[PDB]
Amino acid sequence: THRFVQKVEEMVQNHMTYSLQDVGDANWQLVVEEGEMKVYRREVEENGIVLDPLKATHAVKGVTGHEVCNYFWNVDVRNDWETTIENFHVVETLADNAIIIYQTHKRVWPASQRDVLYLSVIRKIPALTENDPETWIVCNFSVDHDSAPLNNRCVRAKINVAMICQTLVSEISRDNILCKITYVANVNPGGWAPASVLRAVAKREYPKFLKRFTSYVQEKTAGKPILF
Ligand SMILES: CC(C)(C)c1cc(-c2ccc(S(=O)(=O)CCO)cc2)cc([C@@H]2C[C@@H]2c2ccccn2)c1
Repeated sequence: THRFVQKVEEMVQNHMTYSLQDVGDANWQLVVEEGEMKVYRREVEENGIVLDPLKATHAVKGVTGHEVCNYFWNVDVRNDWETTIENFHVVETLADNAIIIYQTHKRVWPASQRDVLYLSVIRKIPALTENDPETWIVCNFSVDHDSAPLNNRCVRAKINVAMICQTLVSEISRDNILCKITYVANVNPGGWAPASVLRAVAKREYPKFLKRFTSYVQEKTAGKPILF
């Protein structure tokens, strides 16, 4: 019971209430569709800066949500799949399922480099009823911290990202399992950046990040006991 338990609970529950809802919803603009993966955005600017909420859904054969979330959360494999960061440092271990991370992102010309400081928590949400599936969720959201590094080259972004996973099973085989992912990211670039750049990056890099990440999960897990 670290100092962030109540805030974690609130971020997680807002995701379970809002992020999981189907989008039908003309609010969401469907931007990219490649097979199982659908990527939506809303066009939002605050103080002239692009904030466009991003939401993707995906269906990945042969993995569970527990697996997907472990791989997304576990800093030990962070460097194998991650293509967006130059460095990260674990600032603080809060619990066996919660840490605070500092990371610097690769520069995207011509915007300044960004850094981010966030709490990352992995959580299992038991089936609400015996009909409903259980859910595994990772939430990454920005927090303040006294041991925040000094990085004069970087503008501080703020993020609220969730990777939310439900598992369908049709002796259980990988052939028989399907992980349904909803992934959401609300990123505040934290100072001026060209609108066109942020939008092209999002539109090109989110589908790649997600197909790449999930392909890595399928690969790391294939022919290994199923961790439900
Ligand atoms: C533009 C866009 C795609 C919405 C964006 C997305 C991310 C982002 C953040 C976190 C995650 S994660 O899923 O929590 C995995 C651990 O990192 C994935 C992606 C970061 C930026 C950084 C703000 C900085 C930035 C600023 C200017 C140009 C390029 N990049 C911009």
